[PDB]
Amino acid sequence: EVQLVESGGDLVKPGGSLKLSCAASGFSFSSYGMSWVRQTPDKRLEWVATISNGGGYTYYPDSVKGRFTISRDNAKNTLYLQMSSLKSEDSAMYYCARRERYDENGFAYWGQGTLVTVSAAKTTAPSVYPLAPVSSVTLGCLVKGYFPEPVTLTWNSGSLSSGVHTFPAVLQSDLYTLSSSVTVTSSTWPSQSITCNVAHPASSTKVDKKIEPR
Amino acid sequence: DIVMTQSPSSLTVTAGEKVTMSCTSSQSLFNSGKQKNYLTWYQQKPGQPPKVLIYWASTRESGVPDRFTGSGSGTDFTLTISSVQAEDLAVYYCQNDYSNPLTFGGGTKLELKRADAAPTVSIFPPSSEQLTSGGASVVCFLNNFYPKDINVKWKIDGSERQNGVLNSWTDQDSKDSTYSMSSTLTLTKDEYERHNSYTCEATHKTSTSPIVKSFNR
Repeated sequence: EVQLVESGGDLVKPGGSLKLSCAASGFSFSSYGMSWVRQTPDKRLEWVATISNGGGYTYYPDSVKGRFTISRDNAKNTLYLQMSSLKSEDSAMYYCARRERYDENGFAYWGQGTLVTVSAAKTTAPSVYPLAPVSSVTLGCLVKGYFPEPVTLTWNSGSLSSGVHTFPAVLQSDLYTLSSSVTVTSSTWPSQSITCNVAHPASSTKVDKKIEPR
Repeated sequence: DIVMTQSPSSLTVTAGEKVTMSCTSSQSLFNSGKQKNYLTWYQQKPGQPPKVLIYWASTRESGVPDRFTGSGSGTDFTLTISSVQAEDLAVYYCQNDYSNPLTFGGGTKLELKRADAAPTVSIFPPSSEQLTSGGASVVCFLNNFYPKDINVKWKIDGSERQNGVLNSWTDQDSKDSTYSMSSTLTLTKDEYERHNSYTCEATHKTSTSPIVKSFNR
């Protein structure tokens, strides 16, 4: 399969540096131009850089010129983006993409992306709170004050997926809050346990929070 | 920079209908030597990266169903779906691939039409565990409603509170085409304790009267 895999995303302080890489497999890497494209938090797409198949020619929009450098190592099938003087504005999911031959160009076979968070806030574990109510009942789970993204949240270790809503995290005062609801029939809870399984990789936190009545 | 502007930002569609999306560049994307317009269309389905759909304005990539047709030249391009399917719900982006800086349009998001549905509202007082942090969050879930436009007011003892509210919305549910919203009201334990009545109310077009969920301590 032609495949591109981005790596290197992390939380970095403003003014800092970070090097991203993109491992290419399944095609002859030196025959193609390559690019980085980022998708910002509000879902806009921005071209970040392009490099010719040999590495001689590099192009950058003014927002990034002088701060980012794209380079490639054609013997090791790897593309790089060296970022320095990072700004809050550079927080985004970064993707590398192949520029197609036969003059098609464009951006193709995008990887799954790597997440870059540029911020002064430090890694903070979430506090997870059960939301119990004092045919169906809606229970919930509040995951408050974590940093950075992501957190993973499932109900009953994934067994419960119908009737579930997890709301996208929003940044309040440099900390994120996320919540999820699950609606089950009244015969289910409270006899059967409903547990909210939260994981925050950056602080190495895992919580299975049971939603009790009392 | 060539500015790419797409129209409309979002479009409600019924399945089986023809939909046309427009994309306008500020300068021509046509290359006279090569007799091609260098305009690419991308489709981004939720949770996944964009995929190239059509390039050189009208040539489809492999695997793209031919119900998609790209058209136009110069500065105005259209993407048409002859009969839109549920699997086509996505954001569609056009892109200037002609001159650097390479630029993207802002996207046209497709949403599926369904019958209006009123929200199921649920309110939750602060969990005791949270009370210990010195904080108190009251949560209201407004679930499974349609259309998406909705307004949420919090009242504490009948008076409106605008500060400390954090709302988050889901994208259209692929299982029933509905939307959901979460509204959280955070206060210090101190202020929470000196009030008795917490109200979350919503205005949505399924009702002349506000949907209200309240609890009294």
